[PDB]
Order: sequence, then structure tokens, then C-alpha cells
Amino acid sequence: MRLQGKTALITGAARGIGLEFARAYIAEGARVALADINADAVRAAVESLGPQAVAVQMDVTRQDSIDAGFAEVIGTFGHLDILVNNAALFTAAPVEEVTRADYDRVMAVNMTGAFFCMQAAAKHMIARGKGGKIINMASQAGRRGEPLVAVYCASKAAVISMTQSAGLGLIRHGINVNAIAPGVVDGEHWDMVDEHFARFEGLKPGEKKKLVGAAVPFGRMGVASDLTGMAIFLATAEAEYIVGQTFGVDGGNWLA
Amino acid sequence: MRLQGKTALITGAARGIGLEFARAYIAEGARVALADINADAVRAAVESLGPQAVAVQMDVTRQDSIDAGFAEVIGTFGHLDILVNNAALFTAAPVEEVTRADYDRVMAVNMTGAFFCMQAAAKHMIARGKGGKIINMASQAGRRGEPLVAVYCASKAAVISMTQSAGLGLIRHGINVNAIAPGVVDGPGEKKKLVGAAVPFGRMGVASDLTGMAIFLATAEAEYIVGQTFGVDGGNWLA
Amino acid sequence: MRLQGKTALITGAARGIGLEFARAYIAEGARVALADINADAVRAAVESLGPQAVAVQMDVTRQDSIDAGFAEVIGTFGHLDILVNNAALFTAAPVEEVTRADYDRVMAVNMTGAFFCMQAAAKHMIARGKGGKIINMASQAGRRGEPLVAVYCASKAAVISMTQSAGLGLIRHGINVNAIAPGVVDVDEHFARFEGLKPGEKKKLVGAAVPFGRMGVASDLTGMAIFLATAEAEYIVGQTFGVDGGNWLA
Amino acid sequence: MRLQGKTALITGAARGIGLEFARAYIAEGARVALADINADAVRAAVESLGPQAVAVQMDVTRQDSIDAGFAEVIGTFGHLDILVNNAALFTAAPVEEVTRADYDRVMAVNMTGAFFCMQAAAKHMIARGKGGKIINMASQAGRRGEPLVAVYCASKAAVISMTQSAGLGLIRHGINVNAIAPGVVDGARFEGEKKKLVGAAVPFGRMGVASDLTGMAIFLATAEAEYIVGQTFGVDGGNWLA
Repeated sequence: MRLQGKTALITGAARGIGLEFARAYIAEGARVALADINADAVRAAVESLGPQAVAVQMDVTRQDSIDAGFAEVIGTFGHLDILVNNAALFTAAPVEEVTRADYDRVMAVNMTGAFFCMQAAAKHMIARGKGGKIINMASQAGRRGEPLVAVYCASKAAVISMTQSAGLGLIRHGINVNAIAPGVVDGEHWDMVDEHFARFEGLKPGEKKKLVGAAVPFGRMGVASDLTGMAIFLATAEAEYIVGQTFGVDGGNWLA
Repeated sequence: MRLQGKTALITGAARGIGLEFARAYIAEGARVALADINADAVRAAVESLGPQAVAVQMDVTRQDSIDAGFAEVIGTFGHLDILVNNAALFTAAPVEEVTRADYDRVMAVNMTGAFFCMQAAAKHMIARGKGGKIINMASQAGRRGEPLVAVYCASKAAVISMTQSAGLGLIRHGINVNAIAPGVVDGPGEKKKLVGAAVPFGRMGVASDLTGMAIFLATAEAEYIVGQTFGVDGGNWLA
Repeated sequence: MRLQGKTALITGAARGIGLEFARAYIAEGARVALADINADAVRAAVESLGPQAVAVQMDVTRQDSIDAGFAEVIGTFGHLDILVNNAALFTAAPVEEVTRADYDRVMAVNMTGAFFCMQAAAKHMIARGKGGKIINMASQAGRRGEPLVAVYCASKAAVISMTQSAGLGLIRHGINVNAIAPGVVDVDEHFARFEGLKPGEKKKLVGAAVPFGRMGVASDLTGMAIFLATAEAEYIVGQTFGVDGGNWLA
Repeated sequence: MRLQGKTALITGAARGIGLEFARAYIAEGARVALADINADAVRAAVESLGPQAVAVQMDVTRQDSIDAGFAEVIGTFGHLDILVNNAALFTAAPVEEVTRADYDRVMAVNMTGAFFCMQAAAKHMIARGKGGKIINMASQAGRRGEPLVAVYCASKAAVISMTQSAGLGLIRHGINVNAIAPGVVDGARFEGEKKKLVGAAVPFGRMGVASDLTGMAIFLATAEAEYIVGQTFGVDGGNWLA
């Protein structure tokens, strides 16, 4: 029970990595607000986690929806100890084909949404004066550009930068800002990525997946439970001297 | 004379680094379109530098201005060999005070503007099939965050990232995408002179410290350089 | 009790961070071999830590002492699960004043000693076929050079490099190689003198410039040392993690 | 003629990248000392390059041979403006098989030799008081480890670190210290084909040649690079990003 009596807000928590972080945090004795744009999906997730979980509808692309969501969580819990910025969209396209629509929608969620949710947590944690924890979900894609993934890579590079900036600015208020950079994650996350590479190569139905998996030094694609240990550790006092860092949990797919 | 028969478009070319690059490219025998939001602020420079220089009114935050400016440069010169993505805005504020207005306006020039200008240059250079050069202006700020400069740092980390992605995607067409990362550039008061004094070289950066690298990356001696960001910062950062 | 039934070998463990790692590991249920060059210091450290500690005299600058020490620990415990490569020396000199004597003795401990201990751990862990954990002590010094610390910085840059190479090479045997990069943790005089300072004045200036607001203590680092040795870190491969109060960013 | 009147010393210059740097620096008006462990190999290079070139026998692994080699060049030229640290050995083996013999001999040339040659250059350049240029040869291998290349990678990561430390320390004396990081250049046991697999896999479309690097070797030796301090520049066809 490494988070006993702590309160957390996780964005994009209805499914995949965010749902798994909410589960693990409840198992460590935290109260968790699960935020997602889809009220039905986040109601269902809360129903699967039990009475330590609460559902919040939030569109992280809109300031008024951010302020209302935070107001609701603070109203219910009284205070917020931990923000996990996990909401993200994927897109792929050669730079010469990227549309304003895809650009705008991936930047609004991955970068701007993460920034202003971090700001909302930060303002609440400064006012309270008891510190807190902010964990941004970055990506291997944030460490180096790749062809076809310019928009996604740039959004995650900005998440790593804002983790650093906010980390050095907020540590004097006892707020630890850090990031986790997953590698290639299996199942539902992979399928999001795979669906955006259809128009380009699509090399043979499902061979791409075992190749990318085979090429991960560890020998498989990631599962959500590879990340939960790091998500818990960064929210504990054993990590109070860790400030502004991005930790690769990627089976050796990247080195930092 | 290292850019003879080359054509260049430089954004934010009215003053500072952009102007210094335009003068330098003209001296190396390039034709240069100096682009800025205010065409009058560029007619003076276009006047002194003579007929190898042309003025283009372009606001990099608007797609329709990007389209109009690139069609105008390609229409005047017939082709575009070199893009320098130099248009940039600064803001400072602790993360807790950052306004939507500041965030949007700095992101619109530094990240989105750079990105869609690079795209327009690429569509033309791919079609033409003779290769090309795209030089993005990053910064030491895009290498690591700092406490009061979260918006500016993140916009420049995005520039570094898109230089890498575009670099890897475009080299098969013979297009070299690279970036120059200035350190602190000559642009209560105790801080700028504390920072300036702390540059290992011994002074704050001037625009002309960068012109060497700006010429070099646009020449055939740099043809095997792909998706790189080069620190020209007097030792103020290490990469 | 996150390390119950695990066996560790910690180099440079008679004092400082290595001793505090040994102590924290014993509190998590591990048996710990403390290796150090000084037989009295290491017997005194084991008497202080109690009966879950064992003493191994080991000079990490010699292959004969490395081979003997690992063989002895594997014989005593039956197996070795965790190596902490902690033995290190500090030196400072501007590049134009660096001696062969200083260069040789710091490189022999920090780079060569770390490399050949990691290889002794790897050989045993490959043979046993149950995987293992190797944690290298790097530094902020390994991430970027600085004017007075060329030899120490280069040695820790080599530690990061070999963590990455060995990390990628060994993970198919289930061995996780990773590194901890401390910031400034609480020789000194010689170092302060280059800027015309007393070490007292130096430590205060360095302390104040840490974003967290103070120099590090060993207990800032013990959490990460335990974490990287557990199943919760199984997908972490070849990484170096800064525990440095914000003094560096990675 | 970007190096008219300048003097250079290039270590490991008998063949490959060092010889091409020697040729390009001479073509730019420089006097060049070509240093190598093989006196006869570097005497033959000087013969093909002409009298702008001089031959120096130097074993970069021995302090005495470094001091004698720098003494000869300063003797012959009066001063040294530019050092290129180009001497390098390669080795490969998985970490569990690395021998002390391979470790010591690659570290001795790539790391220790480059360090003490850079120190010899710095001491002369500090005494003379007119600044100078030191260009270390790093590698993509120095940016990140890889499984079979632990020794070579660590050697080149140390080269990048010392470039940074030396660069920050020596710029107060008008000495610019920087490095070039080639990718895969032209240039067995553990696995025709394998070479154009790595080659084809370079984003640019081919393995590197010496002439990809000479532009950057010239540029870092000129006043157009005087604000460039402690940097490593990847010239690698996009095979690494930095």
C-alpha cells in the first residue's frame, strides 16, 4: 500500500495504459478519478474498479472542460496528490501529406491538453502547499523523429520538454514532475498505430507486428503492466529527489 | 562564392538572424526571397542588397499566406533550392501563469509555422526532383526545459523533432533537412549580463556567429548530413 | 520486503553510498556480499550490517581478484542475482594539467573495473540461466563534460555506454543492465582551489544551485537501487536514470 | 583556400579518413604533418601529397612518442594551429567474451591516445597564445551502445565526453575543441550481403566515404566556426540523430 490515502487523476483512463494505472493505484490504496471524453466508457471503467474510483467526463482540448473536471475532482476528493497525463491520439503521414486537421487534433490532445492539465494540477498543488506528483506519458517517439510520424513525435518531444520546464519550476513547491516513455505497447495501443500505417506500406497482414516485436531487444512488445511499477514509484517518497526526468520503459527499444 | 545559381526563401527576414542570413546568402551569389509579416520592414533590406533580393509578405501562422508566398517565390525564381525557417516569437512565464494567448501565438509561429513552411518547400522540391535544403532554427531551449520558458522550450523541442522526422523522410528525394541551435543571442537587467558572462566563449551570441553554419548546411559539402541539429552557442550547451 | 531470498554483490561497499545500498538491500530481505579493496574496512562494515552481510576483499583493478571474489560469493550463496557496480574514484584537473598517474588510477576503477565486474556477473548469470540484475553507478558527470573533471566525466560517460551495450547484449539471457546517475552527493580542497574557493564555499554554491534545494544524500538513491533490482523493472533495459534533484535532465 | 598558412597534425593519417583529410587540408593551403605508428606508410603518403606534407612517426599509446612527435612538428612548422585526432582501432565481441588484450589496445588508441595528443596540442596552443583548433574523431557508436561493440562504443563515448570537457576548458585560450561522428564508412564470426544491408539501411542510401567528412573537417578549423565549442557533429547520412 505504497499510495495509501493519496488521490490521483488519470486522463484517458477508460481503456489501455490509463485503465491499468487506475487499477494499480487503487490496489496501492489510492482514490482515483478516471477522466475521458466519453462519459459512458469512464462510467463502465469505474464500475470495473469499484468504489475507490470516480468517473469524470473531460475534453482535455478545451480549457472550460479542464477547469470543470478539476473542480469536480477537488470537490469530490478535497485535494489532488497525483496527476497522470495519459490522454493521447496517434496519426501517421509523410510530412508532405500532413493535413492541418490531423496536426491540430493530435497537438491539441498530446501537447496542449497535457500542458493545461499539468497547469490545472500545478495551480491546485501550489495553493494547497503540501506538494504533489505530476507524471506525463511521453514515448520513444518523443526521443527521436521518424519518417511518417512527424506530428506524433513532435507532440511527445514537447511533452518531454514541458516535463523538464515544469519540473524545475515546480520542485520548490514540493511538486515532482517526471515522465514515462513507453516503447511499442501490444494489443489495443499497437492496433491504433497499425491502423494509421495502412495507406503507406501495410506489409502483409500482421507480419509487421511480429517483426517490430522481434526487433525489441527484450523480445516482445510491451504490456501495460510493464509500466505500472514505474507509475507507482514516481508517485512515492522514494522518488522525491527525481525531478524533470523521462524514464524509458521500452524493453531496450531506445536508450536514454 | 558558395551558393551561385541557388535560390533561397528566409522567413522572419526583416531583422536579426534572418536579415544576416539574407545578406550572407546574397554575398554567396544566391537569389533570396526575404519573407516577413510586414513587407515594408523588408523593402529597406531588399533596396540595399539589390536585385538578387525580393520582398515577400508572408505570415507563417496562416496556411493561405504560406501558399501565396511559396507560389510567388516559385513564380519569380522558377524554383526554390533552400528554405530557412527563421520566423520565431519568444514568451516567458512560470507554467502556473501561462495564458492560452501566449501559448497559442508562440506555438503558431515557432512550431506550426516552421512545420507547414517545411511542408510547402518539400512538396515543391519533391516535384522538381533536383533535391534541396531546409534549415530550421532550433535553440539550446529545445534541448532541455528551463523554469520560466516552458512554451518557447517546447516549441523548439518540436522543431528539433520535426527536423529529424522530415530529415529521414525527405533524404530519398535529395532534400537535406537540418537545424541550427543558437545559444543566448543579443536580442533587473542582472540576468541577461549574468547569463552573457557565463557563456564559455566569453560573450552572448550575435547573428554572424551562425552564418558560417547557415552557408555550410546549404552546400554540397553537407550532402551526407541528415536530420541533425548543430549547437552554435559558444559552449553554452553540449550536444 | 522487495528482495526476499535475493543475493547481491556491491563493490566499494565499506563506506558511503555502497554501504547505504548494502544496508537498504538487507532491510528488503537480501543477503549482501560487501566487496572492497580494504580487508579491515570491509570486515568492520559487515560487523556493522550484521549476519545477512558477508565480507569479500576485492581489488576491482585486477582480473585475478575479480575472478576470485565472484567465484567465492557464488560458492557462499550458491548464486548471485544482483551486482551493484559502485566502486569509484574522483579526480579533478584542467585538461592541460592531467597526469598519467591520475588518468590511469580513475580509469582503472571507474571504467575498467566496472566493465570486468559486469562481465564476471554476466558470465555467472548466463551460466545459471535464471537471468539477473546489474546496476552501474554512473553520474551527471557522464552526461556532459565540464572544464575541471575531464577524466572523471569521460570514465562515467564510458559507464553509461557499457550499460547500454551490455543492456542490449544481455537482455536475451533475462539480465537487466541499468544505471543510476546521481547528481552531487554529500580531493574536495584540490577541486575547490581551481576556482580559488575553499571546499566549504564550493559545497554551499553547488547545494544552492540544485533545483530541489540541497545536495543529495545516499537515501535519495536507495529507492531506485531497490526498484531496478525487482520484477517491476523487468522491461527496463540499458537505461541510465538521473536521481539528481533536477541538477541534470534526461 | 580556407586554411592558407595554417599548420595541421593528423594522427593515423597513412590511409582512409586521415589521408583524405591531409589531401583536403593541403588543397586548402595548409601545411600538414601526417603522423602514424608506421613511419614508412606515412613517408609514402607524404611522397604522393607533395612538400606541403611532412611525415612523423608517432605511437599515440606512448607518452614519450607523443612528446617526440609534437616536438618534431613544432620544430619543423614553428607552431601548430590544428590537431585532428583520427587514430582509431576497432574490435567486436559480446561483453561476456571481451578479452583484456582487446580492451586495453582499443582503449589505449581511441581514448587514451586521443586524450594525451589533445593535451599535447592544448599545452603548445596555450603557450603560443594565438588560439587553435582540435578536431576529435568520434562515431555514431559513441552516441549509444550496441550488443557486439561494447569496447569500441565506450571508447568513442569517452572521446565525445573529453571533446566537451576540453572544449569548455580551452575556449578561454581561443582553442576550439569539437568532434565529427561518422556513421558507417566504406571504409564476421558471430553471423557480399551484410555490408550493403547496413549500407542500404542508411537513410541517405549508401555507406559513407571519406569525402562526406572533409567539408566538416575544413569548416571546424576556420573562423566561420569560432563560436562552435565542445560539439559533436553527426555526418552519418541520417543513421543517427543528435
